[PDB]
Amino acid sequence: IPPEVKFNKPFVFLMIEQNTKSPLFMGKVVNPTQ
Amino acid sequence: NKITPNLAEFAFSLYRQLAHQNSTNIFFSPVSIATAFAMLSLGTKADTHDEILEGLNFNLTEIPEAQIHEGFQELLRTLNQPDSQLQLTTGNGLFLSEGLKLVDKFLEDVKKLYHSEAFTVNFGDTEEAKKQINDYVEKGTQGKIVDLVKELDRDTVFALVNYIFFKGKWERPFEVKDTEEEDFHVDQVTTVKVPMMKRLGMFNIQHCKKLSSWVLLMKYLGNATAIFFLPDEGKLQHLENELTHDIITKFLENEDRRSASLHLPKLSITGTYDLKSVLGQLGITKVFSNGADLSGVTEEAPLKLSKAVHKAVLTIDEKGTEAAGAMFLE
Amino acid sequence: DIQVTQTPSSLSASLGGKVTITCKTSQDINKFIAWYQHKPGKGPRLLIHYTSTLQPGIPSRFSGSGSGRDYSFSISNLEPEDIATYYCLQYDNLYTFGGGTKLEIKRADAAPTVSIFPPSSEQLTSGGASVVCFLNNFYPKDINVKWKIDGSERQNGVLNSWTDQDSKDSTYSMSSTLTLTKDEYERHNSYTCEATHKTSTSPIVKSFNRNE
Amino acid sequence: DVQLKQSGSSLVQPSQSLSVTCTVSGFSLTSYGVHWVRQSPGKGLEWLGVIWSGGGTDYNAAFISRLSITKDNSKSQVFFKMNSLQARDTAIYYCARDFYGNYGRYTMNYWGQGTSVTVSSAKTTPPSVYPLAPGSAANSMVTLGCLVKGYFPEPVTVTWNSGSLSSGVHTFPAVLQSDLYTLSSSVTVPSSTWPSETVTCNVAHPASSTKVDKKIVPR
Repeated sequence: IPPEVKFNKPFVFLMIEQNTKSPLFMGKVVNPTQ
Repeated sequence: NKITPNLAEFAFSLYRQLAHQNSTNIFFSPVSIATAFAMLSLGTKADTHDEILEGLNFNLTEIPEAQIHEGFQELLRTLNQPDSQLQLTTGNGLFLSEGLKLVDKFLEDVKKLYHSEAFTVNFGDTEEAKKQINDYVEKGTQGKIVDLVKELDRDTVFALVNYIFFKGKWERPFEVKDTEEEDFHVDQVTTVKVPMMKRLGMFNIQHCKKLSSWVLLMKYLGNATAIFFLPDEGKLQHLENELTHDIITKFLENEDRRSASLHLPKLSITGTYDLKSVLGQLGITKVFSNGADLSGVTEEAPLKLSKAVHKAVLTIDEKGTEAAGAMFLE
Repeated sequence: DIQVTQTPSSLSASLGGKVTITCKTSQDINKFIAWYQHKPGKGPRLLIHYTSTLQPGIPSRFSGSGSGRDYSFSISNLEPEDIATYYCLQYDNLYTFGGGTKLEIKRADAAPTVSIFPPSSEQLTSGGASVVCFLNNFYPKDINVKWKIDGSERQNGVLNSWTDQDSKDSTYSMSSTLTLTKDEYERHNSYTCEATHKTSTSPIVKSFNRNE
Repeated sequence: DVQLKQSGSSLVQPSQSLSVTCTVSGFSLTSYGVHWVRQSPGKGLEWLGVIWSGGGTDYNAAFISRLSITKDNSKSQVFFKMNSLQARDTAIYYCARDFYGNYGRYTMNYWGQGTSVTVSSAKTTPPSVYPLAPGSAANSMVTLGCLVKGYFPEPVTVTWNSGSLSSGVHTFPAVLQSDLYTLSSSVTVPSSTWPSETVTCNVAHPASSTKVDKKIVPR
């Protein structure tokens, strides 16, 4: 049985451009109802 | 790039400043903020200059200034390079008061190294000056950041603006018909219903002992990837404390995938940041003071920065991600 | 459909002097006029938009003014790097360039050095005959060249070409070629090119005889 | 990082069509309009048309039946097409981009590098090179020349003694003669130097892979 991976609590994320590996954007989600 | 490690550490330094402020959704562009200040540093001298670049996590003894600016030149050119499956654009604009006695070297440097456009603006006609700056940003962000500047002093001497725009499609997108309302745990006792995208598939997902987190790599069509960090119970602070550029590179090198049932919320996030005080806590202070040395911009009269405003907007849905950022210095 | 009349179409200006170009439109363009500098082998360079607004980095030598249908553009303290062709552009209702103003340097008058050349023997074996006249290093650019054969003037078959203003001494040069058939050429004896130029009331005359 | 890059320079046969591509970067075609402009030999700049960010077009009224501008936003390409070309359509064709010109109006800036277009049915043809020496009977200086006749396409290059005679040279713009090009070049040297020392014009025509050396001999 495949695991359930739920992004249903606060989490962090980064968006990376592949050639430069640079961090285009960074964020934290504490509440998606914004 | 010889500056990508520094940009990542600046991302984490600035993130940690923003996370130390109650709890709110955070979203910003490290590249947009850093590019605007690195470009501004060309017009600064002495302590004013060194503080800016050091506040971007450069050691000027280890990487000379000329290498820093060439780093941004190549970075920007690469971000803008032709690409059919991913939309990604970034630009810098310099808006100069008529009859500001501009130092020519500064104009030549920002055009060459930061690819800056340059415009003559009459800030005394405030509605028309704001319209031009907001037009630059609205066209750069393809309609995502509208009316960035609401109030603009009629005695303004110059403004410096960076924008970045990103629109990607997921390599493996979600199906709208599988999105359902599910609980989001805003804390240990409170939940709200949110639209949760769902797919059972083959995902690049790993558990990290240094981070005490699950790590998901979601690839876009073309040359970009999103990385999501899901902290273990009670470990969100630990995750934030341990992020480093070396740790991120290690995850990007792993190409393995495994079956998992993924639940990922749709997101729509907007925020406006006054960065003056947090950049101050990263050491960037003289440029906002009466002692600021911007004599590389003009030698006619003393000049300082009074505002550093960043806006960034994010949409994540079943097809992909659209994001934009703007950095406004005045 | 908006028409734009730019004047003058050519201008000789002194180094350090002032030049003024005007643009008149066929209707009110509400100050949406821009001015461009164009050098050979380069892209047009935006100097001014909205009548009088200089771009960053444009020298204070340049200025523009006007409203309604009447606009002007000026270069003060003319420098060698300003020698170019200049264009106005109305952008109020679609887009219309003025006809251009080619700017050249004023210098002292100079008589041409005139040289005449018979057709080569090589060319004659192809059945044609070109007589060539060089008129070199003169100023100003206005000049008339006449070809005479056994006394009478010939206009058919003459091709002229002028150099741009000389980078060494700011003079002009000109080549005039009279092309005839071999049979035509060998039917006459005396060939003359006559140069008329303001530097002398009398033309400069160079000739040869085919049988001498 | 705003760039407009054009496709290579073309030879078009008379009555046939011209196609030019402008590839852009550093901005999106959904945000800015792209113009097309030509400059004919000895004439001024002439606006031809524009394709707006939204995909609409406007054209110079004198060309409405001849012109087409389209684009592909996702490839960042703009496509210019003109039909029924004649000799008088020989010109350099440019693309250019909208540039903020106040109160919602835009002028042109950020020019492409230009595409030289020649309209002609001529075939590549090597030149004839003819020496110009003064007549048998004719001071301090002496002028010699070379006549470079009947070649296609442009350009030819002329030097004198392999570029050693730099001062004293005039090479004149080519003119059309019998649907082919002709130019001339003069060199002026001290009469103590010629004919006592050799003077040679060197002509190169890259399109036909030809070089010709022609020593100027007294008549």
